[PDB]
Amino acid sequence: EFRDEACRKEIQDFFDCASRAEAARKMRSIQENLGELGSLPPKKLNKLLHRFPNKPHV
Amino acid sequence: VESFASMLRHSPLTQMGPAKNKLVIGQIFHIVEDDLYIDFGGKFHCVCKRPEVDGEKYQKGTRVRLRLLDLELTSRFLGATTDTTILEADAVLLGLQES
Repeated sequence: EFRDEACRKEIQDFFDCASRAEAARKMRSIQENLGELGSLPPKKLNKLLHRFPNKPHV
Repeated sequence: VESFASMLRHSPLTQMGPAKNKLVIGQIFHIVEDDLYIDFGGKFHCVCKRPEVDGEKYQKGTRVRLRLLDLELTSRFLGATTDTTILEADAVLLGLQES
């Protein structure tokens, strides 16, 4: 009957999931930019390619 | 006066043949914290990393042993009239020179 007198175990986990999802959502953006998963970020690759450009002409 | 053609015949580079899998000794001329710029007598300078064993004795002017794979790294990509060189060479470390 929509009373949390016996749903305490489920209610706390719902709060725990909300905090767990909140923590991951508010930290993924900053670290993923420089984490690079082993592959250089787009800014570094652009500079690397500019040093060895492609030559369509001549 | 020795003709230029005779010089190429007896030059060590010509006697080497193909550059793949050749044991060539070289001398280090520049040191970074982890990169060793090695000159092996070829046109360019190969780059190798300091080994974890006896790493403290790899200093400027030290002679090491190399296994040349490509004399000059160079490849062709589509849309490129001319190949894009890397201005380096590919080699691996087999140890330090046994004086």
